[PDB]
Amino acid sequence: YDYHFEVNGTVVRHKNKGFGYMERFFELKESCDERSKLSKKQYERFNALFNFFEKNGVICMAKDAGTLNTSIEINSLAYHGKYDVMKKFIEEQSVSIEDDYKKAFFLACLGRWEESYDLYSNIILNSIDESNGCVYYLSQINRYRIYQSITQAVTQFNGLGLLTFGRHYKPFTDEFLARIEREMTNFNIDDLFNGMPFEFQKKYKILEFLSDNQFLYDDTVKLFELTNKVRSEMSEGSYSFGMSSDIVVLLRLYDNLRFLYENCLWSVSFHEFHQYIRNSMSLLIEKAEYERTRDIDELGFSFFGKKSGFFMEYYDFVNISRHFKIDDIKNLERSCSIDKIRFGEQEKIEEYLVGIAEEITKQFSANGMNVVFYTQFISEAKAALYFAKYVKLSEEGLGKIVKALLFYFPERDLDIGKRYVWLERLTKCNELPKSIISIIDDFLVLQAEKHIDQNYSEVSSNGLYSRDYGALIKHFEKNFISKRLSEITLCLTQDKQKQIDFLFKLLPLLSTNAKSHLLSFKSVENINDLMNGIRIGLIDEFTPEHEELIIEYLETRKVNYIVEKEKGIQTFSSNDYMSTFGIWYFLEEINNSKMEEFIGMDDQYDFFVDPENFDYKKFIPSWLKNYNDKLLGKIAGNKHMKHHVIEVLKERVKNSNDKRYLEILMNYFI
Amino acid sequence: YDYHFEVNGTVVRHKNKGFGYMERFFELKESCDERSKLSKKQYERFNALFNFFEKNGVICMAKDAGTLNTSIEINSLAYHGKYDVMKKFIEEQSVSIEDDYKKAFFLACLGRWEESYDLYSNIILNSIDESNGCVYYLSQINRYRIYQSITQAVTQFNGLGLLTFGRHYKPFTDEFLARIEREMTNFNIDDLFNGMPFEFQKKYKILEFLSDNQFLYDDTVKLFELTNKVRSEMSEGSYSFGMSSDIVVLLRLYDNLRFLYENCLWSVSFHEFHQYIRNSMSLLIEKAEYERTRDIDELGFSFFGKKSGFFMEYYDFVNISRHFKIDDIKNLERSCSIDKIRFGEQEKIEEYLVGIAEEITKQFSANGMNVVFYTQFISEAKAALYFAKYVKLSEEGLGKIVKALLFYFPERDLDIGKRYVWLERLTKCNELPKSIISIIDDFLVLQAEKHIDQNYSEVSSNGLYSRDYGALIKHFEKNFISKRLSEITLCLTQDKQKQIDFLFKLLPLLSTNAKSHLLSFKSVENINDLMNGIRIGLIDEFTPEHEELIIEYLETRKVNYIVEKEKGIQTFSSNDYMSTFGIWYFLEEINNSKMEEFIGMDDQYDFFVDPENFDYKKFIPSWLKNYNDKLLGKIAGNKHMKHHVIEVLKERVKNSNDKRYLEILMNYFI
Amino acid sequence: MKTVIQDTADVYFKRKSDGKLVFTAEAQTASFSQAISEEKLRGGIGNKPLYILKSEKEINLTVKNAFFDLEWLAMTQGSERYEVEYRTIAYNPDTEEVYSDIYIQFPNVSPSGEFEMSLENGNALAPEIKFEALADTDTDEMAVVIEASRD
Amino acid sequence: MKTVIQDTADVYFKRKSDGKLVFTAEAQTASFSQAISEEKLRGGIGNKPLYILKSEKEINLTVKNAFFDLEWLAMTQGSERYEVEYRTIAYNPDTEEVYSDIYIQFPNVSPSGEFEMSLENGNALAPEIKFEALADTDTDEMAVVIEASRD
Repeated sequence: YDYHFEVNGTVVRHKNKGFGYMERFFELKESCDERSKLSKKQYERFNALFNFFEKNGVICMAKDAGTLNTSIEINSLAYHGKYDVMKKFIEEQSVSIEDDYKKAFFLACLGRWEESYDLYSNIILNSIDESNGCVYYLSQINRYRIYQSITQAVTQFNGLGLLTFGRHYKPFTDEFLARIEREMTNFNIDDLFNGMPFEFQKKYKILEFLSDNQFLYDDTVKLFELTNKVRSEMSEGSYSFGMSSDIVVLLRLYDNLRFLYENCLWSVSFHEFHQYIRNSMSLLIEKAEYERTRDIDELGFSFFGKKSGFFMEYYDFVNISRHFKIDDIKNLERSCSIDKIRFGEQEKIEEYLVGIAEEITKQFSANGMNVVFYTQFISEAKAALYFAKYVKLSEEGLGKIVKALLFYFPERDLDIGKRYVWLERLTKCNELPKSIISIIDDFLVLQAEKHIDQNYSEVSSNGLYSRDYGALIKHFEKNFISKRLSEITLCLTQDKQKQIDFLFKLLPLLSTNAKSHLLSFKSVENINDLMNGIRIGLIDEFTPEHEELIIEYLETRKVNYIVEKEKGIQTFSSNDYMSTFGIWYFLEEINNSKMEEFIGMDDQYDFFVDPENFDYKKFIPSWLKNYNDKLLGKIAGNKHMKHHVIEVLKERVKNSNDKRYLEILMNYFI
Repeated sequence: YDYHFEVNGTVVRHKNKGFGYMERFFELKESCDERSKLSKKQYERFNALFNFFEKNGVICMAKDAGTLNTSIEINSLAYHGKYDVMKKFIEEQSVSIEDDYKKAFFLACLGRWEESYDLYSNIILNSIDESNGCVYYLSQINRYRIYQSITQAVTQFNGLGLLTFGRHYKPFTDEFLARIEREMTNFNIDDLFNGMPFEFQKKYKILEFLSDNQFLYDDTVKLFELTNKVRSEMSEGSYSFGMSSDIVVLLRLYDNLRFLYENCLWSVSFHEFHQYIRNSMSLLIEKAEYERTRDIDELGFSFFGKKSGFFMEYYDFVNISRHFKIDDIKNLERSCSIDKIRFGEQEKIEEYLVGIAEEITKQFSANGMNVVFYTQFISEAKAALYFAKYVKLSEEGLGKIVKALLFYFPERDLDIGKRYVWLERLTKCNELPKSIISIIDDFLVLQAEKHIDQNYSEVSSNGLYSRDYGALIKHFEKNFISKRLSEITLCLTQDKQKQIDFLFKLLPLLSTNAKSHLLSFKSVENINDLMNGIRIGLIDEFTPEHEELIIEYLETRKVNYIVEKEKGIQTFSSNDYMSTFGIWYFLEEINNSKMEEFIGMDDQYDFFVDPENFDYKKFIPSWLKNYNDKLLGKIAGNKHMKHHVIEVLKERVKNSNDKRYLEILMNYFI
Repeated sequence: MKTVIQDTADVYFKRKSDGKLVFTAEAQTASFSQAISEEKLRGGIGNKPLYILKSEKEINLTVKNAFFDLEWLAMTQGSERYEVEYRTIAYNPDTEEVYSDIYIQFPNVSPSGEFEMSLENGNALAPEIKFEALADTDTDEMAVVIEASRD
Repeated sequence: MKTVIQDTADVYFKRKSDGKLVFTAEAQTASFSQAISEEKLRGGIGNKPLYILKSEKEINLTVKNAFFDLEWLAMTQGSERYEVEYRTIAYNPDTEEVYSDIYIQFPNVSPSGEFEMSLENGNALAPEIKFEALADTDTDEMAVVIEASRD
């Protein structure tokens, strides 16, 4: 505690009162003559210390500090996600007690948790016989951690794995669980550093904090101090010269991250460490958002002109691509214009992003799924594909990723309806070359073939299904005919109702002869058939016969309603069509007057059918998020529906940061 | 670790492999008959055990957990700020050792840091002979903190305090500082639990955390894990049933205060623990705003169809009064609408505000003020009054509270300027009875007696002076001609005239003849006299001779302006009336054409005068904030700039959160 | 009695094709969220048509008490997608008496949890699980709610 | 070498009646905060206002150091204002060459410090000093700027 080492690479004295024993060493560093007056060994010792402080970045003294530009360069293969090279280095005979330590961490990353303990067992017994306790301490810190992970996983398989994974798995042998549940029953990690030799308690105090969990508790509190200052800076609109509070966070984010990966500490696959990465990064990304949108009063241009915007480099991509979940990345989008932020180093991003694609091929193509490795890698894999929609991808690279996401990703963690959503998300920044349409084409053909069994139904978390998969084609392509789909319909005979209606709603991509031949024996006019038939362009204008069915539906819903009201039962149907019909009326698509007989069934039905007498207090403002421009223009003309919609909008925009309400407000109603 | 005790008083099995001894007790709780199957000794033990838990708030097992309405009761007098009654308590005689401890803490709160330590030394020697374990350990834990307080104090009075105060006050004798430095010199707090007996170590493990700083780092990290969640749901529109995550904090918050007060510890007064309360109560009062504003489909209010509305109770006021600096309270005013919040127990509060007030009358009416007490109490004194705007005071409390603020509160921490900002702020949700109109007079006459100093200038940081106090009175009571102020006018002669500023600045308040005295008296030659004269509205127009003065000042500006441009220098005046000059022409007040000659110096000037040849890139969107309801109308009436303004306005409302911009755009421009 | 007040909830889950009830009961967090959204997925249409009222929609769900079962758990030790019923009580602000119970059921559920806690210090159980309500082509889905208060 | 980049600043303090030098050679936080607003004022009578220019206006300051000055610190060891002189430099993004300087003058700054920074451990000094901009009734003050880049 003699000096203090500011995170900016500078040093400042705190408690020293003797000779400036830290001061003089840097004075030698700048002077070249005084290096030569040392003896050769001391000259070697000077270099022995000089090389170290270039690898740890202690640059100069604060009294002569200038424009410091510290480096970050992380080199552990676990970070760089080069899973393939790992299997080659492990398949090799070690040559030193040092080498086995690296392997015990690489084995941990590949999820082969079982053998890791064994080699971790070998190191303890063969580490006693040397002067060099560093390996043996850190041997135990890993050993305990792998134990806890073995306990947590095996329990969670018994608990919820049966319903999550559908069946029962026992990756770990019953004997091993007994042996590990024998060994560590009388071990308390707190005392570990205490019982080591007095020598080990002298030199290596720096490794004290890793023993217990306090190290994340001492760092986590320090971030919480920063996050309070940084937020405070936002609402005050201040200015920060010198070392800004934010760049301190970034250095403390990368500095910590290097220590744990480069010294092969297994702790970095634990939840609490992800917690540090999560808040530490998000705050910075939030800070950039505010910085872009400052108002400027008298000073910034002379100080900060031509904004040095935060560039999200390759070393920033992996961190988001590893530790976040899928909900978490979603939240940032609702609180950042992350599309605008530049994504530099674009060439490098392609390799790692490609790296996930090839691996996902291997694990699920082979019969062997290392279900342990599966847990820690899919969630990393999941976020990677999603976040790609803010980085530019080459054609050939884009061929790999699309080939995998549609085909080999399991149905467990990406449902069918979900699969569309991700594919489209990679259509934003990228066009749709001829190569890509080949892949999505194959997926329609393959899924079409499977949908021949009489019970192979489909689910959705989007209510999308195959119908809009075709839409992504024609929204980009125009003349895609789907030969293979032609041979499907050309050979379909009769009585495959699920196959009938499945490719019914894929009409637009079909061929001319198949169309007519498929218009034969087609689904009659069912109400589901009616709207979905409208969804494919078959039905152009409503006939009274089409309306007759609509009257039937309203009668059914009414008789259900009286039963519901007697029983006091309310519904919220994903196929609720009350709201859809009333809009057709306000735009005169349907002319029959009978609609008014059912006023008072669904609130949103009354909002359109009877605008003159509608109870605007019942208006739920969220409906406007469902309304397209051509309604939002025709909503802005009606006398009955202008005087009131404007007011509720004013309340929410004042009372919420929801920009979408503001967007609806400016352009159309005003 | 055998059991786990939730914050809500519920208890859940954690590590019991044997009999559920906790469970039987709560089974013994409800069974009155089984409570009768015990001997009297055993029955009393249950009574000793039962009386303890109900005071500890433990209720019943989780499995049978019903509607738990946990109580909260803070009884420590210092928390109740009764600084007078304790001033008698310390005079009383000691009875027991526990009583000596209770006095020791009370000494510290009054700023008499000197005698505290000695009695902390006096208790320690007599402690063991009674063989009471606890009373020793906390006596030292309290010592080292009030040690550090002295040490951190003595440097501060030397480093900055001379600038803050202007003299080198010396609260602590030279010799006393010596002994404490000697006694504690090598004191490492870490081992102090590692020192006390094994007999101590087995009973009083639970007091361990107070040794190191892990106690203050332990609690905070949960608030970071508790706060990180709640903002997430706040951006998700989620609803949480049962105990919401925010309710968890409040119990945790009040639990911390009780344990850190009633045991009489001294950590309350440090800066770090104040950090805990700031970010805790911020989250609670933050969360209130989101509940008051959001949408629901049908079942949203069906989930917890009511709320606490963050009903802010008496303790909550006591919390915000101490632990927030003035800057911290402002940060919350921006985001939340604290006006909308209601305040219960509006009578108990009244004692607090008079309590802080009537005490301030003691300190600074007398020549004796404990500088050490001034260090701690003045901050609490600040925030208590500012935040009173939202409470409904009684007539008497408004009497004292207005009385103390103007006459007794020292000038340094609160200049004459910001006094206006507080006394006005104590009217918004109140009125101005005669009894308070009288008091504000008593300041003006006292200030009137002060307008004889030769070098006084009424330094201020908000550009408002006691004339505006009189201007404040008139806006409520327009017809309140002053009585004594008139007399000071009459006795005065032209020879001594510095007061001409104050009287002529106060021309609102004079007798009709006193005004006539001013008429022959006083003069108008310089531009201040124009605007100061205009500041009352006395000058209803500008004769051509008056206009010549306007041009003459302007001629001085150009002759400079070429000089700084020639010298490569740029200046931004403080109260540049040129910006005010530009306002007149567009407001038709001056139609003289000579003012076109003076374009190209001030951007704000240009924006008004020359819409035809005004580039809009040099617009500052913060201008519009300081514009008048009429003035914003007249610009809203123009055709040249309404479109181009509306472009800069739409952009900032989009890319910013400042509500004041949002209301401006909607009301006038739309 | 000073400041807090607490309430209660209750959570049951079930499997279709039989009366099997193998799940938690008491959502401690009980986190519930609802959402609707729109995008440019239909950014261009042939017009002269009508509307879809897509809205995407989504229902997030969370329960954390565990203690699933022993009988049915063990039997399963040897894809209907299950279903969920939700039951809570409602009170009168004027009288604060028990008169109505909320009856809520969801058609489709599909548990999918982040299968790794790995918390550096082992927790006191309570394995929070998040659910997502699937849907099919037929009709209804989402939720069907019933209400008491026939007083 | 890869990424980060920092900068520097420089502070200067002085008291009227003389050039008493006081300064903090660095200012890491160095928060400068300008702010202007208004809530409500005016009696709204007399028809023609003929004016209205209330702008309150306020400037805060922040600096860091461990050096108050050696000599009269000890002299006075055993209210004529505390003026400030902020100085720094500006760089050209096209060339990044040292060509421009920044000169900041404050005539009236008052020390308004929270003399309650009692912290729970012996820290690395960091005696943060915060200031408020003061302006008399007379004229001008707060801010004036001088800059290099003559070339």
